[PDB]
Amino acid sequence: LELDEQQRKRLEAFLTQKQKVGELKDDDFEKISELGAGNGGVVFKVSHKPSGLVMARKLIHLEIKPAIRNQIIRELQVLHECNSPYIVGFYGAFYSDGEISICMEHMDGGSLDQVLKKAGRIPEQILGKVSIAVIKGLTYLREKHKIMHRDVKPSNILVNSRGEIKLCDFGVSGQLIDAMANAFVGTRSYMSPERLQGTHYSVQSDIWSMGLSLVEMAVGRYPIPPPDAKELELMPMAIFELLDYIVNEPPPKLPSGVFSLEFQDFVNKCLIKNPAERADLKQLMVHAFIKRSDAEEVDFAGWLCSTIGLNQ
Amino acid sequence: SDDWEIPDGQITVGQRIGSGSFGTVYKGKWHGDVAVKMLNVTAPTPQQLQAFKNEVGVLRKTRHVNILLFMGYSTKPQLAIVTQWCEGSSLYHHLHIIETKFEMIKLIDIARQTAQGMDYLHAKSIIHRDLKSNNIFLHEDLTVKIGDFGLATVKSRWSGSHQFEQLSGSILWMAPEVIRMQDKNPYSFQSDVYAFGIVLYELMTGQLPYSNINNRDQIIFMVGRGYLSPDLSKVRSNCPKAMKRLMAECLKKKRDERPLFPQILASIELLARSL
Ligand SMILES: Nc1ncnc2c1ncn2[C@@H]1O[C@H](COP(=O)(O)OP(=O)(O)NP(=O)(O)O)[C@@H](O)[C@H]1O
Ligand SMILES: Nc1ncnc2c1ncn2[C@@H]1O[C@H](COP(=O)(O)OP(=O)(O)NP(=O)(O)O)[C@@H](O)[C@H]1O
Ligand SMILES: [Mg+2]
Ligand SMILES: [Mg+2]
Repeated sequence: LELDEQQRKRLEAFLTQKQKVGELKDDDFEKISELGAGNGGVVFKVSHKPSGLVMARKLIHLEIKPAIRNQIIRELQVLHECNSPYIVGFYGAFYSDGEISICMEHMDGGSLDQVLKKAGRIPEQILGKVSIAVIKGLTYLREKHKIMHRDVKPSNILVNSRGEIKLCDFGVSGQLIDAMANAFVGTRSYMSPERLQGTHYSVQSDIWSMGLSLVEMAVGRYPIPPPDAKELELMPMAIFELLDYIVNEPPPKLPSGVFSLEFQDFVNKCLIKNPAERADLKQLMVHAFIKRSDAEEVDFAGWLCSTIGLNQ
Repeated sequence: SDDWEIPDGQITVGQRIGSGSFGTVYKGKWHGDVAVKMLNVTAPTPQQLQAFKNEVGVLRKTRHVNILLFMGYSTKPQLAIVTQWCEGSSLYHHLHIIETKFEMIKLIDIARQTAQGMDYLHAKSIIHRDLKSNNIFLHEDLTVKIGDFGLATVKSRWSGSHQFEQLSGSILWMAPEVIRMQDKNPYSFQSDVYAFGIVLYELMTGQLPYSNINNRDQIIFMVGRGYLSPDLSKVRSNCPKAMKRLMAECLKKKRDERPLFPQILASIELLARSL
């Protein structure tokens, strides 16, 4: 892999703690605190008593037939092969008490969804660092494993105090994606316009979701529909009409006065409605905004702890 | 009648069962086993609260063999709903999890009793707003019991004196006009009749609709647009032609074409005889 030395240290160190973990059992965990919830599960910070390790544990209660469920658990075991500094560390997945447990590493920063609340808006200097991570994260999944995320959104981008940014809960289990398809309506959607009318069109459709997420985190507001005229100098739609807005209305954009042109351009290429015209990972990697935000030396770790309330 | 309110210390809340579109169910004791659904609107407004007490007045005046009994509510620890406790599994568990195998004689009978109870609700002018196999239980593997009906005012949390239904529930049973949430009151008898037709697709195919669409929002958009429809080719070979045609009438995209339950129930009993 194309990584440095502070990453090859952290990567190999994880594989060590991962070995001190054998069979994962529901009784081997003591509940500490909850970390977050979503329509279709809840996550807890837990401690693995057979090795003191502290982990996050996503519990997915699915009313699914056992033949399908055993396929899901079988398909989730691919997560042992994903070992990148932009993919959340993974410890194991098992089934007990009618619930699927996905045991992953703990990220004390949380999701960029919660970080956006404590911050209000996120500086473009920081979103540049985030964009680099998501672009490399989707790349690692597309190249080393030919699997695509299908759920890039602020709640699936995780951060921590060591200044890391990692993707999670990508579509490794196709059966899990289809079981979740019988969920209740949400309130918002990061689905690209082609996925609403048809199916995934390679890694381009994940890029739209990253673009729409950048716009929300840049302006502190879900951008469908775009902000009002004087709501914007201050610097509820039905779920169906949001989807209808995505499919038939011009894509959202950033305001012209507050963000750099490279950034406004970077999210504009990310939000082109035609998935073929839309930018791909090869282009976004060498975009002006990424070229610049890769060169800058922003203190992301210090910015995060300040934004939450953690010590230096 | 009036005060249908159960006090505190009367309901032995037991095990957590599960959560749904607007509550979380626990198996409680209350002169026998009951089902206590803790509503998601734990902090209600006295304008919402009085509409709830008004709708409980109608639900409490319902008595049908195919309807789950509504035993009132509570406002002690938090707003909750007390209903009959059901043994056995729901229809969703039988059809899609346990994969229980019925004959067509039994499948039509389940569909007959469901129209039986639904016709009672529309006879008393009650919109279910949530008809689905998850809200249909098989009592001792015999009688059909419809639950989670009505209760419009505890779905879509209020602002102060408004109940715009921020659409909720499961999308697979929602009529297209319900999906769009566009004109005044999308929930109607025909919105229920469509949801009923989806339950027929379940019984007659063993599958949920749109088995090849694994995208939640893609279904919401395409259905509300009139692009996506339940693929009726998936119906079992031994399904009566009269049944597959009744099924197709309830799934009409424009709601005014769907039949009403007096006509539906008549068609089902007719094809039950000519079987
Ligand atoms: N490894 C982790 N470390 C810390 N927090 C986590 C971790 N994984 C998940 N979370 C938190 O758990 C919350 C809920 O998880 P999740 O199941 O992904 O719901 P969601 O992604 O927010 N929405 P949805 O996926 O549509 O149900 C997230 O918003 C995160 O803040
Ligand atoms: N009266 C009941 N008796 C026993 N179990 C019940 C009863 N009502 C619901 N349940 C179960 O409780 C769990 C949650 O039910 P519920 O909150 O009603 O969600 P849902 O039925 O799946 N969708 P919805 O009814 O529209 O909210 C499920 O496992 C149901 O089978
Ligand atoms: Mg997630
Ligand atoms: Mg129910």
